[PDB]
Amino acid sequence: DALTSIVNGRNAKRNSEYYL
Amino acid sequence: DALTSIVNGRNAKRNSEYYL
Amino acid sequence: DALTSIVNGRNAKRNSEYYL
Amino acid sequence: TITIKPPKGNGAPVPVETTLVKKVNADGVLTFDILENKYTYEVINAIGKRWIVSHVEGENDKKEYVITVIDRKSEGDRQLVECTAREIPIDKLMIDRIYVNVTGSFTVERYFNIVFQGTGMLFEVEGKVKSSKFENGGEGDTRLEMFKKGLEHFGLEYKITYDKKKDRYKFVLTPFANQKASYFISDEVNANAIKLEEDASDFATFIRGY
Amino acid sequence: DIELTKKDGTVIKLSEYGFIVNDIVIDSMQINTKYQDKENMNGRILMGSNYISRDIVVPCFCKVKNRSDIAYMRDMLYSLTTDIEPMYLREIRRKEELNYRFTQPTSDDYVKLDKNNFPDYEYSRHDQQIYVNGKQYKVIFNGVINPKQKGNKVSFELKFETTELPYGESIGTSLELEENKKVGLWSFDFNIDWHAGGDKRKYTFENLSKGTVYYHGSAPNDQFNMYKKITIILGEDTESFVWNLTHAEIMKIEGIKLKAGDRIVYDSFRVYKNGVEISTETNISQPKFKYGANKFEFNQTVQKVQFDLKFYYK
Amino acid sequence: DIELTKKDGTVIKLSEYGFIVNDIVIDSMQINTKYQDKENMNGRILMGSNYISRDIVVPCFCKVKNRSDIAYMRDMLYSLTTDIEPMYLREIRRKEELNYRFTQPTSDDYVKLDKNNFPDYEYSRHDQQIYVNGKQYKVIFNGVINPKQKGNKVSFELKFETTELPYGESIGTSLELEENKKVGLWSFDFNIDWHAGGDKRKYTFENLSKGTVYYHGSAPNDQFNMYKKITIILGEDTESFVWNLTHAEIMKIEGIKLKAGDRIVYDSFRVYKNGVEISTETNISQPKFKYGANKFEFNQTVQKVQFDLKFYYK
Amino acid sequence: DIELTKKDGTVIKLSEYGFIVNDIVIDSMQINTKYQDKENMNGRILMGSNYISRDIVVPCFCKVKNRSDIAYMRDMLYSLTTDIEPMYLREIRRKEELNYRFTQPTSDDYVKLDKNNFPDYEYSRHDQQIYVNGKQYKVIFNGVINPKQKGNKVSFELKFETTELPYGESIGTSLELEENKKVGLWSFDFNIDWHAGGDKRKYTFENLSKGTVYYHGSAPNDQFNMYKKITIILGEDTESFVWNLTHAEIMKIEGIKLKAGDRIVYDSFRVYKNGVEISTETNISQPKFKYGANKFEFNQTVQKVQFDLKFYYK
Amino acid sequence: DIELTKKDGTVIKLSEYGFIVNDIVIDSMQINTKYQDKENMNGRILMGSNYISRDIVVPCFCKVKNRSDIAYMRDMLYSLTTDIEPMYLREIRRKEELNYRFTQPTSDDYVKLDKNNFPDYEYSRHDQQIYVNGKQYKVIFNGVINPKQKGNKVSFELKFETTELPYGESIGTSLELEENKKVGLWSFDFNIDWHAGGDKRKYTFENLSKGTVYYHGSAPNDQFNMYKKITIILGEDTESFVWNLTHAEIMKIEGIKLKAGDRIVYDSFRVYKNGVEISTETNISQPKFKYGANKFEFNQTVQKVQFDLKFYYK
Amino acid sequence: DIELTKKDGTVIKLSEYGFIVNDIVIDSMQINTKYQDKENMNGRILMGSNYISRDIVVPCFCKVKNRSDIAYMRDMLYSLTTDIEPMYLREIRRKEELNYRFTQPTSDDYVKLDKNNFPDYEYSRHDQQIYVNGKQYKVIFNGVINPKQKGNKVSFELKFETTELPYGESIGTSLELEENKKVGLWSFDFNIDWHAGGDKRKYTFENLSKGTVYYHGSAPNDQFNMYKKITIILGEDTESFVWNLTHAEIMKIEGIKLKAGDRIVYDSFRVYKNGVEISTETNISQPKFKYGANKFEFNQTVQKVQFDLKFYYK
Repeated sequence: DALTSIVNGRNAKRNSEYYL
Repeated sequence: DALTSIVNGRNAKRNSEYYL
Repeated sequence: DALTSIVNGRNAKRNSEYYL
Repeated sequence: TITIKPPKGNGAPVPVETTLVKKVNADGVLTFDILENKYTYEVINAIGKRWIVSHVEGENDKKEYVITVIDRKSEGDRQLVECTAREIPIDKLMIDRIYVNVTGSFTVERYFNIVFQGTGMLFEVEGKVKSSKFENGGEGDTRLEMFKKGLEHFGLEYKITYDKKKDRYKFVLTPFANQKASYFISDEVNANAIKLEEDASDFATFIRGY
Repeated sequence: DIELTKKDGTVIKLSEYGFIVNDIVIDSMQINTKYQDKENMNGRILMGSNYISRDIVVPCFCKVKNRSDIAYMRDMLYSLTTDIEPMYLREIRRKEELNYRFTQPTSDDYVKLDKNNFPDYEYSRHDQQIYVNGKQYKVIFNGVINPKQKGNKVSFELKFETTELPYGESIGTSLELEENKKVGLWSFDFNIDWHAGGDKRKYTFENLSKGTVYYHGSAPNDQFNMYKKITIILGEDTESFVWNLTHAEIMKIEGIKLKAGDRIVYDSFRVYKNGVEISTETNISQPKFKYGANKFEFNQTVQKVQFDLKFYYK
Repeated sequence: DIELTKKDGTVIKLSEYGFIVNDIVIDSMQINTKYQDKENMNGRILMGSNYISRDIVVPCFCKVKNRSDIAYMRDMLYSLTTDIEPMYLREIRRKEELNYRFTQPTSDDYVKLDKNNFPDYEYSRHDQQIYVNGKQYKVIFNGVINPKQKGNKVSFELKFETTELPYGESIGTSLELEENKKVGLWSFDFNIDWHAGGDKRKYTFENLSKGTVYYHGSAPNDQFNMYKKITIILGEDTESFVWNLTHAEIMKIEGIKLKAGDRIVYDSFRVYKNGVEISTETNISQPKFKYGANKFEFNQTVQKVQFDLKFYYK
Repeated sequence: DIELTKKDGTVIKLSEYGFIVNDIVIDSMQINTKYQDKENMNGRILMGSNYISRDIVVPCFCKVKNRSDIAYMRDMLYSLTTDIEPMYLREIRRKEELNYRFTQPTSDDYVKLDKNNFPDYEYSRHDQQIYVNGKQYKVIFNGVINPKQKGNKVSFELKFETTELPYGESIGTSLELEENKKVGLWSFDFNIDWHAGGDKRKYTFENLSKGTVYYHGSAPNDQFNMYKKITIILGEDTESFVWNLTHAEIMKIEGIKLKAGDRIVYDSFRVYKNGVEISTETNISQPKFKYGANKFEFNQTVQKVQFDLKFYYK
Repeated sequence: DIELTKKDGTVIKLSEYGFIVNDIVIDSMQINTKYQDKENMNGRILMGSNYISRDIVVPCFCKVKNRSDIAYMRDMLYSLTTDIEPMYLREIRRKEELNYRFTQPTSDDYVKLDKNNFPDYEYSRHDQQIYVNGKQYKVIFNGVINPKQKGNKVSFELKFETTELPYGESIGTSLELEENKKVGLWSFDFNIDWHAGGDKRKYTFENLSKGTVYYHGSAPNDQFNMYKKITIILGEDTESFVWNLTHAEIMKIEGIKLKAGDRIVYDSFRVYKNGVEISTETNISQPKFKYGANKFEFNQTVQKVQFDLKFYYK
Repeated sequence: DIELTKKDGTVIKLSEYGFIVNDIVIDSMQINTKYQDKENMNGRILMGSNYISRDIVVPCFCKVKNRSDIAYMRDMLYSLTTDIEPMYLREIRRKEELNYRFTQPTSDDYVKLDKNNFPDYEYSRHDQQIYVNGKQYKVIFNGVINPKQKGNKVSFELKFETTELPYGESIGTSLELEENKKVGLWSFDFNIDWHAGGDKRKYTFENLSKGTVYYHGSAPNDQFNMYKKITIILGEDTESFVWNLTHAEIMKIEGIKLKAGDRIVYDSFRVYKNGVEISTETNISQPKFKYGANKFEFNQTVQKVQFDLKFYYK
């Protein structure tokens, strides 16, 4: 319950600069 | 190994009532 | 921060042989 | 324990903990983690993918699978090999494609016979089943996913079996594949944790159709 | 009280190196259980239970003639013992708490002193210590501290630990039991009859469909890591070859054709058809000797069977 | 004070093997609770509560005639006790703290000495120890260390643990209670009437719609792992077959047609329709004997019921 | 009992600074194991086992003439010792527990007193302490507290710890062994023959296909961080250059053409083809000296080999 | 034994407030290491090692005339000490364990008593305590409990802790060393020559390309948080301006044009081109004074350099 | 030594209820720090530091006339003290360790005994205990055990804990300081001048642009939970209204038009424009009284300011 947020947050971080 | 399931389960929960 | 990688790695494992 | 052989010839056993998974129609898959040892050395340093694994469940269940993923980690002065594997009655389907675009009306036996051309495996339907028409063939597609589409149209489920014979795999196509089982369950005796989930977010009472 | 160590390439004993020991204490094997608790049932299922590790402890101290030398001696200890290299430990005891014997104070029959400043109670040849048992242990070291009590006396607390299998590997095969060539390596802990060539000593049979074996080891030799090794001259040609065994599983060799005079080396989970080019696809099943009578039953009267193995203890 | 062990294939007792024991202490059963705390309510819900494990402890020491022999003796202990093999432990006590009796110092009526150097206070046959109770325990070993106090005396601290179910399994069935054939195995801990053939001894009834049962065991036999086993000659033909029971649930057998003379073996969560080819689809419900009166009620006057079971204790 | 410290740019010793020490105790090396337990097998695989850290402990106290000065002295200690800067510790011992010697109470031959108020038992030059061994330790400090017992006496408990490699780095190369120029730095802990120029001292050979080396260090010099450094005048032109070695791996240099008079500096995991411009693509393999005989085998009779290294101990 | 505290806006000392102290003990600095263990190599790499915190401990008790007053006194202590506000602690010692002196029992020369009921051994001016050293500590408080032993005596256990940097910040700059104006704040812990205006006191040079500096602080002033502050009248016009330094890095100022009479204030990691409007883009590198000789080398003979800094200790 | 408790709806004191107490010990406030360690820098940043909780401990015992009554008494204690209901604790001390006074053994002037069998040393009115200080504590209970020493004596160990804010809330407002109506509730722990109506007692000013305030509380009243409450008759009409304050932030009220005779009740983080219908959108900033001089500066000469608050202590 506590855990989903950290992974999704890092995921949204990774959405910055993933694409040429 | 044990961990992927809990996050994916909460994710599928969140798939209920996310959309107008 | 450390955690996103393990779940995503197991996810990519699961992407092998999920489909008929 | 687990007899693995190259795609040409002789076998070699290894002991290793296995994790198998089987669904009704979906692809089965297994996974396991060999480690370097005084034993197993000749194998582990000499596995290439599409090594052919078999003799799971001992001197029975000779369901021959094939490896496709190969991890190799370094632990201490030794090394691990995590790995994955898939059925030959499914991979052997993922081998071959069909380029002639199937199109038009199609009876079930014709369809599931043109797709078993050169594979050697066998199919059969149990009950009478209707026929429909397939709009575009998968010229650039596997035999497997056309098998998927065929099951979606005509044979809503299936079940494979290694018949007694060598290099044969009977596909009993059937709607709602089932066999009776003498065993059973209960919370007290065999069911530790019963998660009953009743999902209804896309559900229906009446419905229209055109 | 010497704590012998046979390493890969040498033999060492501490008291040779000025290293007395206080004692040796050998724990039993840590039984790791695998239980599963049913949710609402007053009882939990045994999934498994299994031996793991036999942690040894040995406190050893040392005296020297001068305070400086302590350092050297200590370093020797480390360089002599702390070896990740799996070693073979052998325990030693004494047969008696020896005292100084009567003498005569007439400017004669004076007392002796060891290289270390101690009184030599070991007057005769038959005084010094003995390999108390004909077994060893595959062993590795764990961390030590060295408190220096006064003078030149310093203590150490070695904490050894089993390496591969938590068992008392018996030194010497079962064929040295057969051929009474090697001497030593057979202690009375093993209840062994003197009738060499008689039953319960022999592991070399001829021209038999079925025969009898006495595995003197209390612990069972089911684990492959143990040096269970069989070799059989098959006696009679055949296309298939089954042999059964009690306290173990059935074994087949089907699908490969053999000949009579051809021999099989049946190593643990492994089959040399003719000594090389292992043909081990047929019924991967390994045999298991538990204790005492382990009766085997072949099917076509092999002209020879003989098998060496190692006895393991718990 | 002997700590009997019945293993799968043998019987052992320590004091036969030169192994005195100081005592035996048996913990109760570790109650694992399952509570749930409501968020803002001064009280927490009981989801469940459940017995788990009955950890036994037994410290045993041993004396020998010489220091070397210690090693042998110790190894024997390990080889004799440390068994993952689920064993059946039986406790033993004495009836009295025995002393040496009066004698005469007239170069006669001298005292005896055991195989171990101790004074035999057990002069008469009726001196030695007894199986204090007619029950056992399914037991496995956990790690031991062996401190050697002086001389030939060395202590050990066995830590045993329950295997499957944390209960005092009563040895012998309830039919040996019925037929007074086997002797022993019935201690006064079980409040058992002498009126063999009378009520509260009988588990073999005939031609009855309803009857009475006295389960002498304090602990309840609801768990299937216990050897509760019923067998009934149904007496009268029928298409369905219900039987009810108190301190338990209702049981049906519907959907299968039976006959009168046909017999049902009703094992725990399992139904042999005629001894084989189990037809166990019908109302999977297992019966539960709690303690004392367990009244059953059939529906068509079975010509025979009889059922053996095992008494379990807490 | 002085605890010498060579820092990057200076040399210090405590007892010079009014800092007596009670003792020095040097732990062994913390063996970190890497085991893996198979799921249902009574034994666990060794993935690895590895030395980590050699934690030193040194309690030192100090006396001064007045209570204030304590503060200064303490600060000096910290400023003198607590250095993240990797230092080289050298241990010191005494050769004897020295006493005051006989004198004469005739208003003459009175006793001396040190700068600190203590009795100078060190009458002669040959009384004071010694570098007990020709080795050092790469060391860093960990936290200390300073309990002040009465008066001007205060204690401290230094807890040092190894920096890079848990080993007893021997000071001085192996060429100082070759050329007997530097004096000191060679203790009898190293079993070194006096035959300078003889075998087992020489690491400077000429015109040989194969030769012999005695690595006096008990610990093995496989780790690159150690100062193993070879340099060879190749003797004969070639296109490829292989050299083998025992207690180590094979080494090749293929794909680059060389010449005879050209020299190779073979540093740890590194190859200067001609002293600069490292050509280290060819068969990255580093050599390993274990102990005693380390026989090498070249292939074309190098006109010179010589190699300095450092001896490491456990 | 007073534990002076200089807070932002005031000065306090405990014994002024009726608060005797038993002692002060100052831990060293907690070295946090940063090691990395290579997987199969007997040695672990040092990524880093770093000072963290200098935890002080001070147990102080207090006596009062009546039991009630305890409360007040305790509250005063808390209100006086427990301050998250980073304070500057200064330690105090005595020079002697003072006793009562000889007197005369002739109804005269009676003894004195402090405000607290104790005997005033401090007869003369030169009896009371002293700032034992010319340094301070940036400090914060951690939790205390107050056990009340009997009567009016109650103890407390203060646990102070360093705030920013685990070092013994020296009070007063290096210019107060230059100009001998402020008195105090210079203890002999710092080995300082008396030759004011001589070398190793001066941090004010003129007309030099290169010069010499003696940083008396054992700990290195590389950290910017320390008050290292330079100011230079550049002497000669230029377009670029480099200056080098030992025990530190090179520094450039390129890309901005300067003039001779213009002055640079070179603060830690910061550059005022002319006192304001910081032009700090050019070669962000901060200088580092380690200890003793810190030789600098300019490039065009600055007409003035002078720099104040603070000495830090470990 | 009575441990007064004012609950929401009542007042209680233990010694009234036969409950003597041994003592009261009040911990300081648990400072929770919030540090952040930079990766490779010898020093860690202070993100914050903050008081949390002031855990009180009070061991109290009780004697009764008979063993049964213990139970009743104990229950009373629980029912009297263990209250999640946030209570207000007040500490009590004695002014003297009272003894029995001189009497006369002439069949007269006999001694008294309390309701409990103890000797009444409290002969006069001025003997019994006192509210040692004019403050309280918002407090809740934590778990107790009740060891029964012999007889009718049983001990208890109350562990109280602060509820909202770890501070010594002063009872009574600052207006009771202004109007000397209520008596009590003003202890000398607060350094309060007698000059009622003079400076540093008055919180009721008139016709001033700027004025002075002495907050006698050592702890700062920045937290809103404290009862800081201001009310001002604004004196002069305006459209905007700023007032500044030291040891706090600036405050504005812009965007709403006011009038002179209209009054503002300025509660903590809250603004009643005219006593109701809070208009608190304008510059949400709360004022903070630290200690001593807290000078305020209005901007248009309010005709009245007055503000009550509560003093808090650490």
